[PDB]
Amino acid sequence: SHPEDDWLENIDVCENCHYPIVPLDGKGT
Amino acid sequence: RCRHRRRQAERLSQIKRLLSEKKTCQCPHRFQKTCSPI
Ligand SMILES: [Zn+2]
Repeated sequence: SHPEDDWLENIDVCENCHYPIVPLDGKGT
Repeated sequence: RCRHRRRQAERLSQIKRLLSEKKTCQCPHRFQKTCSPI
């Protein structure tokens, strides 16, 4: 397990759609 | 001690609802070629 609040705080936003981009993580199964 | 410090993210709430609606960087794609569920 690992905190999911850090990434959110340091979240980034694309410079095209003005939306919050999501950096590659790996998986979630 | 460090009174003027924006700890909590400002876009947090904004991005909070956005995430709930899965309204994130919907940018195009560069050659998918199967795999990668989107
Ligand atoms: Zn984008």
